[PDB]
Amino acid sequence: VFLEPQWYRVLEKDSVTLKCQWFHNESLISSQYFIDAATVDDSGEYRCQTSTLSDPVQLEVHIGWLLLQAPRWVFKEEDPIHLRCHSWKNTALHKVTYLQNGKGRKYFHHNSDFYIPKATLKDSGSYFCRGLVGSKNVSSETVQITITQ
Amino acid sequence: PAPELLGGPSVFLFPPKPKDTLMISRTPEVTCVVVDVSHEDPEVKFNWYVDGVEVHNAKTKPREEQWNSTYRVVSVLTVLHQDWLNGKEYKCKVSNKALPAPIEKTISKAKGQPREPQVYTLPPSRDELTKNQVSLTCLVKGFYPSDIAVEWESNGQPENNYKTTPPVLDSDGSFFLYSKLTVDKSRWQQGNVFSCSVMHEALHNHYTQKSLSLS
Amino acid sequence: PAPELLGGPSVFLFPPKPKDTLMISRTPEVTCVVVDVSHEDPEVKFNWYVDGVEVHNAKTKPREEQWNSTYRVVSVLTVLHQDWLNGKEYKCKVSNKALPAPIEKTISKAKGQPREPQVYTLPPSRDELTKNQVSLTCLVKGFYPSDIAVEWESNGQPENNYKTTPPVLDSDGSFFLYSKLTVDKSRWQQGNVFSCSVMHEALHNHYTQKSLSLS
Ligand SMILES: *[C@@H]1O[C@H](CO[C@@H]2O[C@@H](C)[C@@H](O)[C@@H](O)[C@@H]2O)[C@@H](O[C@@H]2O[C@H](CO)[C@@H](O[C@@H]3O[C@H](CO[C@H]4O[C@H](CO)[C@@H](O)[C@H](O)[C@@H]4O[C@@H]4O[C@H](CO)[C@@H](O[C@@H]5O[C@H](CO)[C@H](O)[C@H](O)[C@H]5O)[C@H](O)[C@H]4NC(C)=O)[C@@H](O)[C@H](O[C@H]4O[C@H](CO)[C@@H](O)[C@H](O)[C@@H]4O[C@@H]4O[C@H](CO)[C@@H](O)[C@H](O)[C@H]4NC(C)=O)[C@@H]3O)[C@H](O)[C@H]2NC(C)=O)[C@H](O)[C@H]1NC(C)=O
Ligand SMILES: *[C@@H]1O[C@H](CO[C@@H]2O[C@@H](C)[C@@H](O)[C@@H](O)[C@@H]2O)[C@@H](O[C@@H]2O[C@H](CO)[C@@H](O[C@@H]3O[C@H](CO[C@H]4O[C@H](CO)[C@@H](O)[C@H](O)[C@@H]4O[C@@H]4O[C@H](CO)[C@@H](O[C@@H]5O[C@H](CO)[C@H](O)[C@H](O)[C@H]5O)[C@H](O)[C@H]4NC(C)=O)[C@@H](O)[C@H](O[C@H]4O[C@H](CO)[C@@H](O)[C@H](O)[C@@H]4O[C@@H]4O[C@H](CO)[C@@H](O)[C@H](O)[C@H]4NC(C)=O)[C@@H]3O)[C@H](O)[C@H]2NC(C)=O)[C@H](O)[C@H]1NC(C)=O
Ligand SMILES: *[C@@H]1O[C@H](CO)[C@@H](O[C@@H]2O[C@H](CO)[C@@H](O[C@@H]3O[C@H](CO)[C@@H](O)[C@H](O[C@H]4O[C@H](CO)[C@@H](O)[C@H](O)[C@@H]4O[C@@H]4O[C@H](CO)[C@@H](O)[C@H](O)[C@H]4NC(C)=O)[C@@H]3O)[C@H](O)[C@H]2NC(C)=O)[C@H](O)[C@H]1NC(C)=O
Ligand SMILES: *[C@@H]1O[C@H](CO)[C@@H](O)[C@H](O)[C@H]1NC(C)=O
Ligand SMILES: [Cl-]
Repeated sequence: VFLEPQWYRVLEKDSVTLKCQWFHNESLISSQYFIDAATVDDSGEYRCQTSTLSDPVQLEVHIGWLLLQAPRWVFKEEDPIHLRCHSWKNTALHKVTYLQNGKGRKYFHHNSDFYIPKATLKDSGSYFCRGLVGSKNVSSETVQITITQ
Repeated sequence: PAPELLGGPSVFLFPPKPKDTLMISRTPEVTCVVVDVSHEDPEVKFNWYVDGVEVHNAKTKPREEQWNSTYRVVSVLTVLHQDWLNGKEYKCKVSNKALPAPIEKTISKAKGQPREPQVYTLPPSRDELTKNQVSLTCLVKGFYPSDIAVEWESNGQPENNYKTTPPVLDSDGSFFLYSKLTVDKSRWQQGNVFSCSVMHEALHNHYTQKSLSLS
Repeated sequence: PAPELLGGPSVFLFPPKPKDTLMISRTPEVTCVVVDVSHEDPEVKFNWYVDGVEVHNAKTKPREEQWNSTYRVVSVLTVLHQDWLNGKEYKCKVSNKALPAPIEKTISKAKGQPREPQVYTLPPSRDELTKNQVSLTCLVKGFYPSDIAVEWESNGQPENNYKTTPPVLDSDGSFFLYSKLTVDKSRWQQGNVFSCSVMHEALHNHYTQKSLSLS
């Protein structure tokens, strides 16, 4: 039940690799798993077996220019928050802003991950990213982050 | 050489011409234009919607090579005069293999209380009468929306030697413009009547005329 | 023709106001604005060249934090009225660590033979005298380049409620425009005088005015 890369929210045409300790939406597979070029149909619930039957792990495939990836959306105070502003086909993204509650928070000339090393209650809000693919202004959807103790 | 086109094509959706929406004999068109179409993924698929309902009457134009090695690719939907003036939204949905999803674009007539244009003709200044041509002026003001058409005639024939300013936002939120017809002075001195013709939804029969001559 | 740039700061270079270049009581400025400066490389360097010859004396403002968490930095080069009119080029060279190579932007007065505006004031149309307010019109035509300033005055003070159209290209390659002054009808009939003032490089003392009143 391990995703490589870790991102559970992915985009169409993203490569995913899946590690075991398969059932797709509770159903059998082709092989005993590499998703070369994801589609919306590859979303849903995933479980593992060869050992016991594993817990349920969700893979959301999205459609868009940009997707705000993270390892989760609920964090403890002082935990590190890693955001990736992922572009479709890893198309070069420039003048990237990460926003919180409608205000630009961090700006980058070239696409870069926005790693907050030490979370606080001030970091609670809705986030999205945006940027330029060539001359085209594109934004990802929002995601709610909430910070607890 | 070729450009990179990283973001794929872009859509520009244009309205009908004011005069085409307002005269029943003419045919108003919404025009969806797609630019930055690459040579490698040149196909564009169009879906057209009127207030969300799909319509199939659109015309597909041959794609046009531009002087930067992209295609300009266009679809033209004729529309019903009354629908456009009643504020129906026209949606152009554009699909291309270089996009992650369809681009959708919408257009309707500007919203807000239509206001009737007031039309006023103004003879040349006395200081212009020394010149060989004179300027006859048509002031059109107090109108909303800005969509409007202005033309000149004399004695049942069109007068085409004119120029019209774009509409300008006035301080009460209405629009005004001026149109200037340039005529040979002899023609004005002879007592010929010139006429300013204005078309706008808020006018009666979408039409009005004011006239101007030597007094 | 030019291979497109990546991300980094961007530069916008702005000319002086026309009215500032023409009246010697005013001080005309060329303004060089750098946006999308990151916090990681916030240091920005302005070199300023007139026709090729570097100048100093440019007054650089301190970087201001923008709501989108980028820095914006402005440099303001004061310009000599006659240098602008004779058409000398002004060059902003912006240097910064995020830029692979410095960005250069150049501006100057539009080129071409200057042409003197003719100015004619036009009273309200007879049909308009029905209304509570009325329109005094100032027609300005035959000017080049399009750089111009137009104002309405009365009893030495600037009139409030007037709008001026953008410059329109007439068929001879010159420009015209119209300016509309709106006044209460009382003031017109009571017989006050209103002046339309025009500042353009090709007028004697870069100035002319034309009066307008009932008679
Ligand atoms: C590669 O090249 C191509 C081709 O380029 C060209 O060819 C070479 C030789 C060059 O000389 C080049 O300069 C030529 O243009 C490039 O293609 C261009 O790409 C740019 C974008 O990068 C497009 O720019 C947009 O233009 C819009 C206006 O377009 C019209 O006007 C221009 C002239 O000003 C014409 O050239 C255009 O063709 C358009 O003309 C109109 O066309 C309609 C359809 O034919 C006509 O309507 C129809 O008329 C017919 C009769 O013919 C019937 O009667 C029908 O009934 C009727 O439908 C219409 O009459 C005609 N008008 C004319 C001729 O005047 C701009 O509106 C737009 O600006 C908006 O978007 C910008 C975002 O990029 C933004 O910056 C602006 O702020 C603005 O944003 C909008 O603002 C308004 C309020 O102001 C808001 O309402 C909106 O919300 C807001 N946002 C929006 C909409 O997002 C663009 O500037 C350009 O049009 C396009 N050219 C062509 C020919 O299509 C290509 O980019 C190049 N690529 C590369 C990588 O280099
Ligand atoms: C982060 O935020 C910043 C700024 O934040 C802003 O504030 C917040 C709260 C929001 O409101 C936000 O939206 C605001 O922007 C963002 O910074 C902006 O970045 C964009 C680019 O991405 C810039 O857009 C360009 O704007 C030009 C016009 O700018 C003027 O007008 C706008 C309003 O339309 C104003 O907002 C600006 O401040 C500029 O205003 C002028 O300022 C001058 C300098 O002060 C004034 O002149 C001086 O006046 C004084 C008196 O006060 C003296 O008299 C001096 O003598 C005199 O010099 C002037 O009066 C004033 N004008 C006013 C008030 O109207 C556009 O020209 C430009 O478009 C060109 O370039 C585009 C390429 O990107 C291209 O696509 C266009 O087609 C167009 O093409 C060019 O055309 C020109 C000439 O026609 C030619 O040179 C070229 O052929 C051609 N191509 C070129 C040059 O490549 C853009 O639209 C925007 O200006 C900038 N804002 C500010 C405030 O700096 C930033 O983007 C954000 N970052 C991120 C990552 O999100
Ligand atoms: C494992 O389980 C998960 C979770 O349940 C599944 O995820 C679901 O997958 C669906 C498709 O595979 C998703 O559907 C998509 O999302 C839209 C939801 O808003 C939906 O509207 C779309 O559905 C299409 O099919 C319908 C016909 O039954 C249509 O009503 C709809 O419009 C779409 O069809 C197209 O419509 C246009 C209209 O213009 C036509 O022109 C086209 O011809 C139509 N067909 C095509 C092919 O384009 C949309 O596809 C669903 O949302 C998603 N749910 C979630 C929560 O993610 C996994 O798929 C599942 N995996 C497996 C292997 O079973
Ligand atoms: C993109 O669009 C938004 C929404 O209006 C705007 O604020 C932003 O500055 C634009 N450009 C970039 C590079 O984000
Ligand atoms: Cl400006």
